[PDB]
Amino acid sequence: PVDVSVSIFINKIYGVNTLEQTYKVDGYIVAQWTGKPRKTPGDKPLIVENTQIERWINNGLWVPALEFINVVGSPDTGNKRLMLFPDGRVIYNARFLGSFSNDMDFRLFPFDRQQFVLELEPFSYNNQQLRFSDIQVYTENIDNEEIDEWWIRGKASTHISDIRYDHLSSVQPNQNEFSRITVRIDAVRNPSYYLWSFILPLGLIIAASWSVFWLESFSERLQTSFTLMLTVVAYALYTSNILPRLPYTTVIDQMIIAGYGSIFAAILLIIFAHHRQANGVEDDLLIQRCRLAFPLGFLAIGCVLVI
Amino acid sequence: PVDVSVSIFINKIYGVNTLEQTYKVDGYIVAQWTGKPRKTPGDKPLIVENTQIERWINNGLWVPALEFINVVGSPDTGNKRLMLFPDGRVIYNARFLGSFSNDMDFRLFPFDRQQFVLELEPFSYNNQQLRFSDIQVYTENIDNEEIDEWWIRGKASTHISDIRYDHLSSVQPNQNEFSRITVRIDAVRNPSYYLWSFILPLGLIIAASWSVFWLESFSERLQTSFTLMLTVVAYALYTSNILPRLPYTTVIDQMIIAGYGSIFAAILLIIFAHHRQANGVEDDLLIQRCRLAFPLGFLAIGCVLVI
Amino acid sequence: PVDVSVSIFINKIYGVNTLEQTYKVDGYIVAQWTGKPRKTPGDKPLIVENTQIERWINNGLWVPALEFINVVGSPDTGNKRLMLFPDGRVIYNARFLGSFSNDMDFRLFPFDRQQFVLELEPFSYNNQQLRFSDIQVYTENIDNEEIDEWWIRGKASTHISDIRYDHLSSVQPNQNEFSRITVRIDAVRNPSYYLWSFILPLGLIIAASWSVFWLESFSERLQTSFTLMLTVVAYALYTSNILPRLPYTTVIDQMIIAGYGSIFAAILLIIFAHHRQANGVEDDLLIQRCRLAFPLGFLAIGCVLVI
Amino acid sequence: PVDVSVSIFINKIYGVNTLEQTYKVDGYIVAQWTGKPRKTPGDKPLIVENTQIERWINNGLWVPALEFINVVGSPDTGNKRLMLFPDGRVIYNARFLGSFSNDMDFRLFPFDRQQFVLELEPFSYNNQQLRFSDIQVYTENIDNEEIDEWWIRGKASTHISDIRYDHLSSVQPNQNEFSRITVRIDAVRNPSYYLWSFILPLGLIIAASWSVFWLESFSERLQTSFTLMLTVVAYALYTSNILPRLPYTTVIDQMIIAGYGSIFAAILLIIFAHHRQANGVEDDLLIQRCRLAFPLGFLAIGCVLVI
Amino acid sequence: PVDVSVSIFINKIYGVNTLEQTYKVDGYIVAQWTGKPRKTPGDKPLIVENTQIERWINNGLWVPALEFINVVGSPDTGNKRLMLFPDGRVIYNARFLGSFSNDMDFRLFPFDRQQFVLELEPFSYNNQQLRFSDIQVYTENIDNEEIDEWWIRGKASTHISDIRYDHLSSVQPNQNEFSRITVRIDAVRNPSYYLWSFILPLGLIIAASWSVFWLESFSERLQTSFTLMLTVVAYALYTSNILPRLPYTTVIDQMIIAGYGSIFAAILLIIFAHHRQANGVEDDLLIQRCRLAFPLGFLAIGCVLVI
Ligand code: NA
Repeated sequence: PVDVSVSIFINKIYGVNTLEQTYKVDGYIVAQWTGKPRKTPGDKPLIVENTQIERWINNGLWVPALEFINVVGSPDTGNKRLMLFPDGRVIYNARFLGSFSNDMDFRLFPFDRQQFVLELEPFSYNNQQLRFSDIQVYTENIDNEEIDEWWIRGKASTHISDIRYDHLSSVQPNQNEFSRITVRIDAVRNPSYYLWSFILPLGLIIAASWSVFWLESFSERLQTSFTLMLTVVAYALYTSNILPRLPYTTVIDQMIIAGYGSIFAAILLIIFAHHRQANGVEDDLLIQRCRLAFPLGFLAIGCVLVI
Repeated sequence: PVDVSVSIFINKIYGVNTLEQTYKVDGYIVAQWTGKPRKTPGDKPLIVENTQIERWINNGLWVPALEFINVVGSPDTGNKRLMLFPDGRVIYNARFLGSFSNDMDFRLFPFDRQQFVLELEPFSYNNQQLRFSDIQVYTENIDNEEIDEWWIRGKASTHISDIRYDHLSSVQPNQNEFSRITVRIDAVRNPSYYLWSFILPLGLIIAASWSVFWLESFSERLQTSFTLMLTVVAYALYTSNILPRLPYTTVIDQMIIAGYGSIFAAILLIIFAHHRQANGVEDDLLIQRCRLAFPLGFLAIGCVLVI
Repeated sequence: PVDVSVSIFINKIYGVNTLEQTYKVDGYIVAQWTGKPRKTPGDKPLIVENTQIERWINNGLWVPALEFINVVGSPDTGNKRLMLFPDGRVIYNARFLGSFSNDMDFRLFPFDRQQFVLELEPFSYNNQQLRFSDIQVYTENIDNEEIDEWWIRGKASTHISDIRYDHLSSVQPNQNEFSRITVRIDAVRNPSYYLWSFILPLGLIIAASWSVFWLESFSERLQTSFTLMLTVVAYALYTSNILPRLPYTTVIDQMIIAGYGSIFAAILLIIFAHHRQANGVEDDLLIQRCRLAFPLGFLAIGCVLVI
Repeated sequence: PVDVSVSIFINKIYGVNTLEQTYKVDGYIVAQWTGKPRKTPGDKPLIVENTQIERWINNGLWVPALEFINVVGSPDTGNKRLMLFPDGRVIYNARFLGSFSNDMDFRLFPFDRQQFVLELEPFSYNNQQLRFSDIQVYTENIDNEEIDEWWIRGKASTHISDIRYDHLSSVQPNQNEFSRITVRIDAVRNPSYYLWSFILPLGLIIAASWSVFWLESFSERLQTSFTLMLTVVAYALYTSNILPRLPYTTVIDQMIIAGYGSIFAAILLIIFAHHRQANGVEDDLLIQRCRLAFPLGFLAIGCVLVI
Repeated sequence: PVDVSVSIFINKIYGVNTLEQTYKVDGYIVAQWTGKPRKTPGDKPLIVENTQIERWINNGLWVPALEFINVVGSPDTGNKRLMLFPDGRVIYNARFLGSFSNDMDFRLFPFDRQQFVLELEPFSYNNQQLRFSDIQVYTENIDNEEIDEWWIRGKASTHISDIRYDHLSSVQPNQNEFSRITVRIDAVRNPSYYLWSFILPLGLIIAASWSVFWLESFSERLQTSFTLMLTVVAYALYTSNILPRLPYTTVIDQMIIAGYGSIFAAILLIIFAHHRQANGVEDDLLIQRCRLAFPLGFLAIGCVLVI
């Protein structure tokens, strides 16, 4: 039951895909396992690069196929090489770029935390066991992470385990358990850009929406909410042309609905004030010290949406 | 007439394409069939991975080509292996990601139900018979399906059948019938996002459109419908920048037309009111208890478009 | 001079590209031609699948290369196989997906009819003759064509012909004439979506543009055309975000220009009315029974553009 | 020093890329050169298609690698064949689709003329000489060029020359001079669509911007320029959503800035008029026969931007 | 310990990717190293092109794999050849297009300077030493750089160095030090287009935002800021539909927030003026010689953001 050591060097985790829940990882993979010794030219280890590797497979060098369980579509494999040792051992080393899948909740957008994950397990072998797992995260904690879109939390986390496949066919004598390296990397989004360029102007617009009550007329008050309406939709356009498409409602997404709400609320008050009289055209006018009373009817409903 | 068992493991069904009617399926495929027995090294079954398989084909290992009938463009095949059994049997196992085609009606959007389908049939063989078909849907019912765009209904459904090709050339003695495994998976769209961030604000706008009749003037009434007009078109922009391009009119699509209609209706009434007199500038004013009479002339025409 | 029968099974014609004039075709191709007879194992015909075919070419099986003349870029070839008959004949069968080119006039958009075309001709041979051509269009006339973007007219049309290449070099004794199968398939666009969600609302906007004359003031009349202006541009934004980019002006495209026109016309009248007086501020007021006189100055100019 | 004749058949030049300066060319290439004579089966020349060619290379048929100097990324090569003549000569023929690079000035947009170019030079040889160059442009002058995006000027132009590479290493005895065929094709853009659907409406908007001065009030005048402002930006959105991204300012791009200018000009006049008095609220009113005086202050600054 | 000379010919550096920090490089690479001498046919050096090279590898020609350390995904390799010298030496020459990664700060947008970088280091070898590095930048200083998006600074910079890998396994006797050629090319963005078509009109809008104080009424003043608001958002849409998506805030990005600010400021003043009285409706009116006093409260806060 063969011992395989694995080391994995992660270069970039880049190109997240909000819709498909997908990221890209460029790096190298190394596997070492000891075999029946070999004469090498010199007595120095042998280097077998790229096209040459498949030649030795044809002369019966077993090299096991390790699968990226969670990869989406066969990865771009770079240079590969075998290092063949005289005293048996074999070291396989390749560069790769691959697209990987994990679960990603984006619901608390710009303020999401995420988890980039690798899953390695051999493609046809269960005795054949992943010995130890190492993970060298080139990219450091605080290089200059305010140029990069994500801030990585800790260092790489590991965990080798055993996976049981129930439904597998022609085997019974306890042989359905495969060795699986799992690598996690935690991260948080760089909530800058979205504050300064989304959250803030959305708020200014929301605020200045409320200054409708400081209009004197009723005709004035009613007519410029329709402009405020248009202003939200305009801003909705803007968000949409920038933000990552999703199938759920982000934080920003709600803020936007709050806008649509406050303004439709206003239209209700504003028309109510005018026809809540005894006479005829007595504007309630006492309502409009909701002037700065329903801004904090909103900061009330806005400090509620933090639970 | 050869017996082939098939097992198909579906990992994700992702990336639907509304326009092309097309989805992506990542998973593995397995085929097992028993041949004339063989000496394996040890007496343990043989593993033949990737490049090595095509070598055994050259020494006459038949391995039949099974075609994904409904795939659009040759699929990304990952690791493949042959497991060669001493007592004859052969088990072929590959990982794949492929783009598939089925019919998809999107007409009742955000509220559509769909059917993701696989079709497997051997590429050159009719005796040669798909024995039994299995389908292991990793993804469970209620994992956390409100992160995922779609909620899958039941478990996978099957159906092995026989397909007769009429127009096939140089054969007559009853040999035009091929074995075809067909897999279906039912699903419904996660109608959240579209309610909360589309149907709802469209409604608020439609509503507040109606508050035009609560304007005192006529000049007031006529002029702010043009702003309401602009507001629909603005919102039409927004839907368009988010929603899946189609060649028919979805539910949302109609709502948007209703907006355009209510507002063009308004312009008709509002101008009719002013010149339906018999003096000169007697505003009908009794019409404008359509104030909250043609909102439910719309909720009438809106409860009609469900049947 | 070799007889080659061809059959072509078309699965989907999808993914049209208005700019590049390009469509996608998924289907199978078959070629049969009879050779000098052969011993087949059994006396039943031989099946040679995929990788194995190129092996037989190396031992001198001629298999002719047939070219898709009008394809843009080498097509995605699926499974292929040779069926080798004992009595000589050979049947070549492959599945393919390829992007093809034909001339496409889009000028009368949503209402365009088109012609999807295949052109097959052998790549190096002129004696060597395409015997007969067959075309099985799986997709029927009225399946449910109102889910699909196009409605196909008839059945597939054929035509085998002879092509003469003038400028070809080292041959003169009358040998510049190649055999070419041509397949056509007619189609019309599903003019639905564009009526209901473009032609119509554009019309409503165009109409309600005209209700500017029913404004009392002059200041009223001039000021809200600027809003009508904005409304056309807003709608132009909308069409652009949805419709297929082209290098000519479609029907819809013109409608939009008509909008820009009627509104600029209005600004001319409206300003003329005010300063076509005798006194000073006598609004012509008789002009403004162009109220519902230049809507049918437009339906006049609109029933003219049906050439 | 080997004589190689080259013929190049151009099928489509399509898919221009304004940003990257890049077009696509689908066509065939032919090369003929005479070698030491050969026994062909029959005495008729030999046809070697596709996979078979590389076989002859391994038995020492030299076939030279000709490079597309100005291609971006290795091109899609279709069917290739060698025609092997008994009397020595060899004719290489392949179909190709490749993306090419040339310098492209887009500064005078919709009215740009361009030059589609091919550059062929052998990859490792300088004795080895391109004999003569031929270029058959299938696509004729006036087929129906008003469906196509570009109108090609002349016929294809040629030029075989000699290229000297200074910095090349291990050679000195005058051997740094390589044979290079260069093909040019001139073309002009189909300036239709952009006149009718961009230049014109931009003008109408620009014009109707000027009708601000025919407003009576000052408050009227100032307020509806802000709507005119919005109108330009609205139209800037529209251009952007349609026009090819570039890193310089096209003609249209300037027109748009003219708009922003005229309207910002207006705001200056309009506010100047009101406060350039000999009292308090005396509107200069004589200025506002810039009514139709600064439209031709613009047609003055607009006939300046042509030379 | 083998001496390898390298020459690198850069053709285009194009297609930058702001998000991913990524550019494309098309060019050629050359490596020369001297081996144990060889009989060449003739006594003239041997040319081994493309497919043929891998043949010589199989007969034991070492050719070392050199890695592009900083490339994102395996590059498109074009023609390759070996030139085999009788007196030992070997010259390897290939054409390539590759996507490369470097750190890119975009914070001072349109006015960013950048650094295009190549990193070459052998894939399995440390004795084996990069002799000297040469870099021929075809593209000159002032060709016509105002058609191109970037202006390159100097000429190519070099630097061969030694890299120590700490974590490498089965070696200790001082053998973890690899030879690495590093190429830099400096560049600045063509800040034209963004001045003329972004910075400028944003300024005009910003300016003309200030002409709100030259409105007489209060109702006038408050209502047309909402239109100014809309105007910023409209312009924000425009920038977003054109500019490169980033995860930080560019210069233009801030300007846009300034706009939102000045306009929200205005709304504060404008409402303050009206209700900062002694009496009731005394407009402060003395404030509104902030008319042209807070434009330079902004040019004050705008000359502060140059640090
Ligand atoms: Na857009």
